[PDB]
Amino acid sequence: SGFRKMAFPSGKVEGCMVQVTCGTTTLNGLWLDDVVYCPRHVICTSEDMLNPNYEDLLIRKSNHNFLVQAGNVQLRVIGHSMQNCVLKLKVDTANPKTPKYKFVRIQPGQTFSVLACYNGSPSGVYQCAMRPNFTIKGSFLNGSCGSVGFNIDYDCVSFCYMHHMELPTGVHAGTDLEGNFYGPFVDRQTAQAAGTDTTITVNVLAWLYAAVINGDRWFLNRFTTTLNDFNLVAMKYNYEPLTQDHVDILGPLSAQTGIAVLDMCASLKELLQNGMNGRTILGSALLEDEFTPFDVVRQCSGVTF
Amino acid sequence: SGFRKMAFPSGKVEGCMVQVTCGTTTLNGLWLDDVVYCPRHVICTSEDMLNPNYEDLLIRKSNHNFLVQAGNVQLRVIGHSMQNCVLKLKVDTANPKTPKYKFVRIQPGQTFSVLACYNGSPSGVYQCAMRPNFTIKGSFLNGSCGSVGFNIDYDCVSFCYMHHMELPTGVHAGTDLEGNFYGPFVDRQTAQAAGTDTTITVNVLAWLYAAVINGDRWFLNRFTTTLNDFNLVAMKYNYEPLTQDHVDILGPLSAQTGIAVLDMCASLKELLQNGMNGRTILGSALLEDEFTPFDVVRQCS
Ligand SMILES: *[C@@]1(O)C(=O)Nc2c(Cl)ccc(Cl)c21
Ligand SMILES: *[C@@]1(O)C(=O)Nc2c(Cl)ccc(Cl)c21
Ligand SMILES: *[C@@]1(O)C(=O)Nc2c(Cl)ccc(Cl)c21
Ligand SMILES: [Mg+2]
Repeated sequence: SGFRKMAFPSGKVEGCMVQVTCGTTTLNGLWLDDVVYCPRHVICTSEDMLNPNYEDLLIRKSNHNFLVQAGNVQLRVIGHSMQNCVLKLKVDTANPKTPKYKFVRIQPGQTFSVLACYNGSPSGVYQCAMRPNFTIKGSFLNGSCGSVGFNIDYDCVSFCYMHHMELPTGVHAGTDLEGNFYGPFVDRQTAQAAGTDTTITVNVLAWLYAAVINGDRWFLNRFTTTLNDFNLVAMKYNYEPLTQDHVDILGPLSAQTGIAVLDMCASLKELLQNGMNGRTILGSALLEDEFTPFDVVRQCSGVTF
Repeated sequence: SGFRKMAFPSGKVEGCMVQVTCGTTTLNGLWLDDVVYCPRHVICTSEDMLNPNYEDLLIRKSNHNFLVQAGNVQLRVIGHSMQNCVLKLKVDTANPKTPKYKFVRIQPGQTFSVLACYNGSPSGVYQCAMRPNFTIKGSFLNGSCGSVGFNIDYDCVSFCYMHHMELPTGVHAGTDLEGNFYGPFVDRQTAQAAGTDTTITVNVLAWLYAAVINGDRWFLNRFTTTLNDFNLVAMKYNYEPLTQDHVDILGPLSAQTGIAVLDMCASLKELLQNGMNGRTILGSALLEDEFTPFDVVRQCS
């Protein structure tokens, strides 16, 4: 037993990380097949914030202006093209370590692992959730631009995130691997801010089920509630609405523990109203919302990659 | 910025994980060069859980009684030996993915990453710490024995933990990679209880220094303390004694922030007295004790 914030094994992604340099800007790239993906802002300069058209700035770069290093090996760039906010650098060598992979886009509340890198070199791996305000709570590290987020299915890596920028509140923002931003952000050199965030209710419920599976039962009570009654509580406490689909997804955990979801909602209601009264849940004095229902099941049932 | 416990990238260890079977027992092994390391209790039967005589069990075994599977490849076992509580199986192939590595025995308060594995296949990676009572608070299901803990400072993997068992309180016990248990535990299923656990004081202080570097000062106060008065108070909250070694180790973070180590001790004393009153430090409502002074510089706080 035990319950830890757990990332996917990062090996398959480590073999894909490269260093990309343009001028004085070095950041990370993702090498898959014969293409290196990185934030398109790698080419951006003080001088050219005065341009509405990235494609104008990019077409003036030569292939040789991009220095791409894969460990000790220089990778020769043979083409460059923009894909929304991601730059695609065609190179002359396919990555022999390319895993089975797909590009997927995730929803707020879903979780993934980030392999934090610095100048092409993997540094750390951590698990996180896409916040309702579409930011990621990331590391002390800087220089992590171009690091990616992913899930692993079987042997297939689903890449869902690339880190583009840090926001002044200490959270980060980025895109899917097709260059579409998560959230109301741009990658231009302008000051931006995270919107007010909310708590991921269905994930808190999942984690309360995890606690119960691990023997932490003190917060359970005899009562149940309604979706409507509870959602009035959620709104008061800056929690996301709970939907019927959330209820359905928690089905397996309700069946395994004998605690129906609206029974657990009554527990959560009382925790929000009355606090934890100096107690902890799975060693935390805060209600944890970065474990999905799927995460809890996977960790309490032993799935491997 | 934000604060996250990060684990080390696990790929270098993934390439070493194999499956070891003896009889009807399957657990994980670590394949380095031409040796596979695993817990010696893989040779135990249902009758050997309380008073196993490992030497007697092992003398009755042949190389071919150990099935070692690396991915879909069966490895050929060509010898075996026991070193303390680890079995070492010599195989006919050096692991081509062997990283640069060493075996290190760690002390309480040290952190490391764990690569949880089942049937030789890695499942997940997380960060943890050797508690003062020589247990670790991991996440381990049946079949995770032989999973390892490690650090990777500078390209070299330092293996520091191999998982052997779960104690009745839901915490975990294991050995170094020379097969010596951390703490007083033995690989027997007789009653053994973990010492009462305590908070790792030097790590809490390191994390309070990180909070300051990250911009948060709300918990500082105007006081200082002697080292002995600090320890007299903090023992009352089941905090580990703070030593002069710990004070010396906090020297760099002290110099960086301009907050003297014993001044930060005074601030911790008041936090234990007051609680947090609805406030968080680096996102937590409890004082974090699994981030070492060294961990703050590996993130370059
Ligand atoms: C980048 O900031 C820059 O210097 N110019 C530019 C344009 Cl034209 C479009 C997008 C971006 Cl991120 C940049
Ligand atoms: C990121 O490494 C990058 O390419 N640029 C940048 C800036 Cl300007 C600030 C912070 C980070 Cl993490 C990055
Ligand atoms: C460990 O994998 C092992 O060899 N046996 C065992 C049992 Cl019986 C319970 C839990 C674990 Cl992690 C293990
Ligand atoms: Mg109830």
